[PDB]
Amino acid sequence: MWDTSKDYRLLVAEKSVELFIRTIEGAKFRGQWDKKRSIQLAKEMIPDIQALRYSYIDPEELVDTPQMKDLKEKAKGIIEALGGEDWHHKFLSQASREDREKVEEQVARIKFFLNTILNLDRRLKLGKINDPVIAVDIVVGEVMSVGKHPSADRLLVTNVNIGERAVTVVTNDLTVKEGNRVAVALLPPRNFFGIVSEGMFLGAGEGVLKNVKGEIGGLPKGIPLEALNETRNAVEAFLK
Repeated sequence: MWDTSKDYRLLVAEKSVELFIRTIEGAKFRGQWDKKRSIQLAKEMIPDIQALRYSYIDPEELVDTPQMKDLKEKAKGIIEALGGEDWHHKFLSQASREDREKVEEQVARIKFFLNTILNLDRRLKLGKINDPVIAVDIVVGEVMSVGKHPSADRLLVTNVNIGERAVTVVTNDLTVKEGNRVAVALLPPRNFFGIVSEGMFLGAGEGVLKNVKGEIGGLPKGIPLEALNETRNAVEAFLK
């Protein structure tokens, strides 16, 4: 039997809803987005996820459940509540001053949650594998630009093309460069002193993997197992 109650993919899903609700709560009530509906729809996801967690059904079979269908519908409904497919530019527009940093963090967290829910089925499709590493999406990116962190000595800020999305990624590997092919783990965002980081590069002791195989936005190929450790640790830290 599969212990769905311990499944990292579902635990990350449940925790991402909590993250979303907290994020939205801390967000400004405005007339141009529906804060209450956003929160209500996210709360309605919880019984779906709990039902999956306590089903004890094989993860491949969770994909085609009414609960999974309902979760995706609720995520689409939230996107509409937030202002539609371009909600992420509307939020950021309420920003200008220091408003930018607070809103960038909010937007990053919402993106992490939406993608956690909308692509949960792809992760469950991987089957009877319980590994924190497959509870988040890891995708091939190409580094577009790099620069020293404005206020942290041993930190590098990068912009990475991951296909349908560009992400800012902060790394401690100061040798990452434009044109590097990297694997980005789409972990909960972290705000490095005003620079909001939307994932973490795969790497191990020797630094970031800079010649990752695969198409942009696709699953990385030939990743050394040692390069998964930090990502596992990050997922575990998120869960608590």
